[PDB]
Amino acid sequence: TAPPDLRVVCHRLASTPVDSLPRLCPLLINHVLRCGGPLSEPQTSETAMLVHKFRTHITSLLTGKSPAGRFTAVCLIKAVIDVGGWESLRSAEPWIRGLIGVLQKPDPLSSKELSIVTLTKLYILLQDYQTLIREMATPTLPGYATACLQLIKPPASGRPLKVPLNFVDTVAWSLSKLVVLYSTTMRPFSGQIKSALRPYIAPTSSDNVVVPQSLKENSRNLLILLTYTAPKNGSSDEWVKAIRATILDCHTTADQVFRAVRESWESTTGYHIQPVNATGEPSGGGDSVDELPPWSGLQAGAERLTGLLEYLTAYFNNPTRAPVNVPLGELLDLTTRLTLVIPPSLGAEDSIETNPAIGRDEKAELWSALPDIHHAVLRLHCAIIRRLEANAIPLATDIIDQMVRVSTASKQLPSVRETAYILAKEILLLAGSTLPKLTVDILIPLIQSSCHDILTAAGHASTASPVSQAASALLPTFFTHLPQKHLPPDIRGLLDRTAILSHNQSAMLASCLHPYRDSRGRYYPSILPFLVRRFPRDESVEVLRS
Amino acid sequence: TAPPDLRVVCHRLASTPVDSLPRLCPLLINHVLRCGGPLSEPQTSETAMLVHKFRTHITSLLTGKSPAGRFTAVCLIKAVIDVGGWESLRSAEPWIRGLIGVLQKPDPLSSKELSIVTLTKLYILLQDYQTLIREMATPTLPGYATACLQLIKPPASGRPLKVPLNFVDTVAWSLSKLVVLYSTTMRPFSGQIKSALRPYIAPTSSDNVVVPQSLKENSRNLLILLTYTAPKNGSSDEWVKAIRATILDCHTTADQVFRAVRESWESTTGYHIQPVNATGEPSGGGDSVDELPPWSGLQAGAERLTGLLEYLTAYFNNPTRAPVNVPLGELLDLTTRLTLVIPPSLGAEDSIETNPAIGRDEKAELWSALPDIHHAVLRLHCAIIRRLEANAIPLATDIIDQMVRVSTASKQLPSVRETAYILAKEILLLAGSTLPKLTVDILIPLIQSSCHDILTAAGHASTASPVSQAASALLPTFFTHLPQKHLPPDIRGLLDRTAILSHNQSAMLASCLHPYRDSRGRYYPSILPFLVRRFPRDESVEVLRS
Amino acid sequence: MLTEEFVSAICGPPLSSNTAIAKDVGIYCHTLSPSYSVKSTFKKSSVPVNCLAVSDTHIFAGQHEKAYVHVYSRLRGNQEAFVALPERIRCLILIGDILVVGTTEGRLMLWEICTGRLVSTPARHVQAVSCVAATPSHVLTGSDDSDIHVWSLSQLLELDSAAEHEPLRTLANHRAAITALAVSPSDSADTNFCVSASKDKSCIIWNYQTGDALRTLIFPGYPLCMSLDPSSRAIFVSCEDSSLYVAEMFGEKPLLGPGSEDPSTVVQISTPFGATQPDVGPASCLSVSYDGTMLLTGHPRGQIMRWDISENKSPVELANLNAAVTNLIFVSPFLTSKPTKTVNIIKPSQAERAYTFTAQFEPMSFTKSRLDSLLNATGFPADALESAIVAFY
Amino acid sequence: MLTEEFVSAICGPPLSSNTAIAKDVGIYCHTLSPSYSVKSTFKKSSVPVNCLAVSDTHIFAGQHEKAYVHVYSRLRGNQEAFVALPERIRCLILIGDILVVGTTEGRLMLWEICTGRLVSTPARHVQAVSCVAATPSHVLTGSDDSDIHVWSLSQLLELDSAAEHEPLRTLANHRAAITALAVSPSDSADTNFCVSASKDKSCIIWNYQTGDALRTLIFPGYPLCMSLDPSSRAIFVSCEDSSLYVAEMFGEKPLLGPGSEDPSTVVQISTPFGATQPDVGPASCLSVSYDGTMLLTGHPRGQIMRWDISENKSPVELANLNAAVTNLIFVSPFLTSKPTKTVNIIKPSQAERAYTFTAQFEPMSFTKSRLDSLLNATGFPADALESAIVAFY
Repeated sequence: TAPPDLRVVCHRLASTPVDSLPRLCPLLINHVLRCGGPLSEPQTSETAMLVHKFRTHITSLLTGKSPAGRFTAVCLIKAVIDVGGWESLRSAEPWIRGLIGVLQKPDPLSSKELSIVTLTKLYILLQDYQTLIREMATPTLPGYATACLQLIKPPASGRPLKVPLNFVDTVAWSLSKLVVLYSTTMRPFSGQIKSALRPYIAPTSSDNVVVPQSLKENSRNLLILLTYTAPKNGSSDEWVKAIRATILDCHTTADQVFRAVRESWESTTGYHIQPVNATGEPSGGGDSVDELPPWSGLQAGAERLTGLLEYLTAYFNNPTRAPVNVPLGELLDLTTRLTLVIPPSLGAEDSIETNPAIGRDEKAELWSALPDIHHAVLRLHCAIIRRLEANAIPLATDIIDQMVRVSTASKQLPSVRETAYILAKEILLLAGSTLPKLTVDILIPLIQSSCHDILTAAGHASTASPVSQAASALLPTFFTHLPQKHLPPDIRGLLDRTAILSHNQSAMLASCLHPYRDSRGRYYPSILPFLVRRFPRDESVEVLRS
Repeated sequence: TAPPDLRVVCHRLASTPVDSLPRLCPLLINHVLRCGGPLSEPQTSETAMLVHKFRTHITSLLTGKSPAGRFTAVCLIKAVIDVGGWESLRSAEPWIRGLIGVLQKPDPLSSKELSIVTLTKLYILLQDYQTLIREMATPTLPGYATACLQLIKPPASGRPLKVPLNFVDTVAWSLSKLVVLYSTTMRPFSGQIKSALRPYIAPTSSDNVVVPQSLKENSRNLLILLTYTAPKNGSSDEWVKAIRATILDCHTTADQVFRAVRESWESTTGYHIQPVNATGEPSGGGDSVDELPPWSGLQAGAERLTGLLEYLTAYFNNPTRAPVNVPLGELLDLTTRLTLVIPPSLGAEDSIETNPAIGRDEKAELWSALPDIHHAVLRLHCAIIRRLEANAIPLATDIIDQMVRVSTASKQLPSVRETAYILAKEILLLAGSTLPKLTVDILIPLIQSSCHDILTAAGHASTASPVSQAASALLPTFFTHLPQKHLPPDIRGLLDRTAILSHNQSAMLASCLHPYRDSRGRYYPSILPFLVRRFPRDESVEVLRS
Repeated sequence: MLTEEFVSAICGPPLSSNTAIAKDVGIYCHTLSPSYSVKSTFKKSSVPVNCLAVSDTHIFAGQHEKAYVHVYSRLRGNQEAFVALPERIRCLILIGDILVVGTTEGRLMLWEICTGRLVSTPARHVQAVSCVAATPSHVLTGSDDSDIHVWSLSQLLELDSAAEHEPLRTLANHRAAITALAVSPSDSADTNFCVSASKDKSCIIWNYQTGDALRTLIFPGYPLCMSLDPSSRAIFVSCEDSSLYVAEMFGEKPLLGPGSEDPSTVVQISTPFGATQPDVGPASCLSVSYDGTMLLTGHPRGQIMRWDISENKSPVELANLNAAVTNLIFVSPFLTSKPTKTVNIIKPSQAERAYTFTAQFEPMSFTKSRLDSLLNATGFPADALESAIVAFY
Repeated sequence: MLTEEFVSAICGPPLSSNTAIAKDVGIYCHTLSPSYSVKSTFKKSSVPVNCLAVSDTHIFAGQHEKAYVHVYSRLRGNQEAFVALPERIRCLILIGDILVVGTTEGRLMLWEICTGRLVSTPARHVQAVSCVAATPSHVLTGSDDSDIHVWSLSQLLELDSAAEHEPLRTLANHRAAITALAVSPSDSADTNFCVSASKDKSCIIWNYQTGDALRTLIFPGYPLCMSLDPSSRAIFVSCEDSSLYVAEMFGEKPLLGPGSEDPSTVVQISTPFGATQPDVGPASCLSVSYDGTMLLTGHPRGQIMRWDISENKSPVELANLNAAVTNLIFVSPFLTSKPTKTVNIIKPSQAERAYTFTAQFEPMSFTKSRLDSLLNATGFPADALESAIVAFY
């Protein structure tokens, strides 16, 4: 006798009209995920008969002309490939051709997105078995890539995108997996993918279109992962050339951004700031393949610089096929150049050296636009730390100096402060324990700001805030990974009060495990009573009770 | 001199065309969030002049006929009320009338949603000051409620809903806050809100419309929070009557669901199972106000029972204005009745007593539909535990018996297992430490299943799964909050191996702090070397190093 | 950096006439930190030792030679209820929302404040239950028969049982009436301990789930009232000789731990932390503040005296209540979050009814949505705003 | 429940002829658990003691009386590189992706495997650096001048520093050449300790960041090689008298902790855990398995001996390599997750260039999207499927 789930599936597939099937898709998916075992059996028992009729119904739903039926078949194929295994993968070939045909046919775009996800899952699952790669993936894949590139190609000369940018995000997400898996098959399409993904790498205000963040992230991911398709093992060279071109593009945009301010910065690597015309607004970019789309205006230039910095972040986010040379010195010099330019404090506008030919409005726009560039620089430093781990220790002093200068210049923005807290946690986790006294002294205002934000959120000096959560995460690190001997007693008392009033178990525990010894050589009292009173039965106090 | 941000805001608002302003909204919002201080100043300096021009331009954008201008004004009003404080709140009255006018005008629905969010934030912020409540909130609020109820009212006799269900979700979310804040003003609209939210409480397959989960959750939340508007302090009585009516509705649907199975259950409270006609499919519901919409079919009845159980969960999720009587005995009897009916294992179909007049297909559909009802029961138990905390201790034995019976009946379903793990963690956190031997013995297969799921995810016996994450969270609780003396040595060894191979710090730490002593009266070796080798510098081992 | 408050209770007749104190008041509420003051008073109460329990909403008071419990509302500021119990009360405490009551007959009852159940155990103790302590998992009752019975909360509280209840364990190394009971905040089997004192001038630290006796201490006078420090590192003990004693369990020689001696050995504590002049009298109630640096004692002659544990200075008298002070309960300065609130109590009724729970449900943000993230964010989030602009065009 | 592997290294000429062992092999790879076997061998290597470092991808070997480092690839299975260093090498270890090398001249260098930098310190040690141990924050070098210099990694590794480097501290209580160095996994200032051994038959446990000497131990023979247990609870010490000694830091009387004596007092370890017959010889290299239950020793006569720490039985001989065994390094059975993989090394060049880092970036799921949640879920998630059906109609 068959399991109840399979015969329920057969009866509901036979009885239901095709147009109401998408509404019954959740229960059908639940039932077919339940009966994975009958489909896993290699192909008379009633179970095998019902499995054969079920697969016949799936094929008839897929091949038949009904958008509701095609949608239902897409969902059923996804669930069946999820639960069946090798036996379903053996017969998935007419299903693969059917899903590509669904993408070719004019259907609702959610059905196309689900077909894209199902085909991506099919290729990832077919990667295990080489014979099925030869039979299925290699012939069907160029047609799928052509069908996707047909959708996301911009006919911008005649008309704008009939495909929404979320669907472009979906296609870029699928191709990001497939360039990693099948490099040689996806190699002919790289020139088309680059031209399709050119506008979404660093959008500006002059582009006059709103680009979703996920579209930019997946566009950058796909252009970085396109180095896998480089012929004759040229992946690393293409990666190095691309990242160095991005660094040079950052520098050239930074020239036109910092036209208003005389720059004392001189390059370690050997970059030279070209003369910039004082007449007119800053401008740049171009229609060339190597150049990003043109921009005009100081805010658009700041947006382009921020997008280029996010592209450099996405370089460290994505993996590489072969070992690559990472120009840490060039990135360090670039970030030093961008962080050296700081906006004046109130009443200190005349202190900063500026070109007299620049108008006051451009100066005001530059002072407004600087913290976003600084925030992108700090996020780039965070990604560099996350990828390098212990190899980012030699950059710690320069990243500390940049972070202190940025957080001092833009102290009144909560977002810059939050990014500074997130960066400072990783900095102290790497190289905070062995810092000299002067580094601790310049780090002191950041500790004061973080404690003030935590106490403001707790209301002891209110609702939770992302800057408050970042500072609360930073708070145990000030005890664990900072030299207590370099801290003044006022800072330690502020840290202890912040830990107590914040009810932070980790910070209170870290203050208990790292006592502070002052000049008189006698330890201050521990905050253990507060920790045991607030968290009596927690696991950390249980470890203390060992 | 003015701050740069405010002058940039004024220049960009003056120069930009109105239709391109929604694309410039993110930078405008960032700049106006930057200059909160000039707007916070109580109202010649250039700062005050630019603030006055900025507010005048916001008012001109809002009152003028431009959907892009109205959208931009909505965003600017939200940010200005966020950063200005009392000085913006005292003048937000033409802004409040303008936002209600935006809701009345035919505009894009995202602008309407943003106006709804902005008006909700305005009312929540106006709640602090009583004079502004008398001047602003009380007159303007019935118009806003009428404008929302005009949108979400179904003209189902004439046409289906012109408004998408996500917008109905938005309106229900806003009214959920406003019934809590302003009970007396929102009191006349409760009869309309109930009629509008009737279809979304327990949708079935017979309704032939797909209801988003957030719509059901916020509909249940709003109908529970509508008890705040009860006159003459009648909130608690309405709450008790509503929850008891829901329990009776669960029982009446359970009769028509379990018509196929002879039930040995007898009620503690005094409910009696009415005779059910064996002929035809099960059916129920009605068009009455007290009754939920009609259903027909066993799967639709199971969906109705699941929706009613989720409604009972939402009862414990939402707060109450006054102390209420919670019928824990009736809910316990109802859950006992639903969990007593279990589907047979393979080869044991004839063991379960069934009515001979029922067809075999209906029996198959019932066996398929039982695990979802059981999962809803377990989620109801989780919500009851979460709300009651230590007051749920008397129900612990019955919830343990129900959980063991459900997880044994539906062992092959990962979702039922995941919900059982989540319930078991809370059960053991409440009353696991003092369990008798027989309860531990019946809990043993759940421990075996959780360890098997963790080891399958780790691959030592693969990608992370929600059932795997639930079992990994449950894993330290088996050491901390379960009697180790009642566990057999095989179960303890399996737990230790699972903790080691899972690389879970918390379970290894808990096994270190809770040693196992066998019948031979000497302790097993600890797993501390694995913990120190895998996590050398973590904080818990640092506490161990005290 | 904080304000700290405590609740006092007096008993008996007023000691001195013409002192201008109110004769009707029996319960006071004070502010210990920053400066001494009195917030509010409660009238018509006479509470013996160990019969006062304080929650965030209610104060429960056991009456002298009288089976009633007076329940006062801290929110409204008046007396809420006159609860009647079957037998006269020697001691009562409050765990969660359950009042645990010992009697002269030796019975134990648990009265659930919200549901109105009165779970009454058989009289396992031969004589009066003198002290009660509780955990989330166990309830420990010390009586006049020198037996400390350890009971499971889960077996007592659970519903469908009609059989008689039994204790899990009995700790009977004491040979006289149990005067005090204090329990460590740990509920784990290995790391927990309970500290008990008896009339035979003996104080035993037990592992109550295993039943073993970890440590034995001997005092020159029998212990009246006891309290552990918030770190669970020290014990403060008042005695009949008008003195306060401190015991460091992790000091030079640890009482408990790797450096401790054999559990069969006996440690004698003879150095007083402080002494009290006999016109003030031996301290009848003993409480420790939240920080643990500073301590409070109540005396039968009316004086409430503050001791500096860290400074080790002489005690200073806060006020003279002109009546025998029996209870001092500290209230935590920080407020905890509990998903329910007990506005009103439910009196115990023996009538058969369905199990009902009565409390006010509190806003706890259990329901989360993306619209809440839109609302609570300053301005609008970038991705949600981008989706809004895409939906607009 | 696991398989465990270790890497051996030999030195000198083959001891016995006609034993049919390969004469050209210098490095072996074995499987200790479940059963003894040999996976692969590496050719043409002669490694003295403390000159072998093993990573997941490469094996670095210092050559006897020769300034070159032979780098072998564990992935490809062959010799990768013949690295040339300025001075002859006494010892080298590997921390992260940095090879830390001590010399006969007393200098210390750090060679970054990925970037090719060679940071060379001034010769602070008067004579040869004999042992090197590492911390993620510090580097400890013991030399023949009895001074253990504690250095900061951050000051050595940083780019723009052109001044000469200096040690943070010098630990000089020893009066002879430092033979061995062990570092506790704790990196905190208060809880860390480093264990050092010298030729004056002394073994000092220090707190190297404070510079204090926590404990002093005296052995009958001077310590050759030392290894700490995985729990950091015991020390295993080999000596010149062909015996192995075990010292428990948290045993009956703790060497470190609350129950310990004064740090100026001296503890003498005189009871051998085991002894070795002199035809086998004293153990020259010492390693502890992942579980810590079993231990491995290498001997100058070729025998690799496995010791049962828990069982305390007689040692058994795994194999005779017919050459003096100088290094045994255990490889962790579980594989750790690292964002970068070092496929190839970069040889140190003194030429001026921009700072470049060379590694292969590994898939780490740093980029997360909702489409990934759609893909990895079995079937489709309920809310995403509901939104799909709404978008369909």
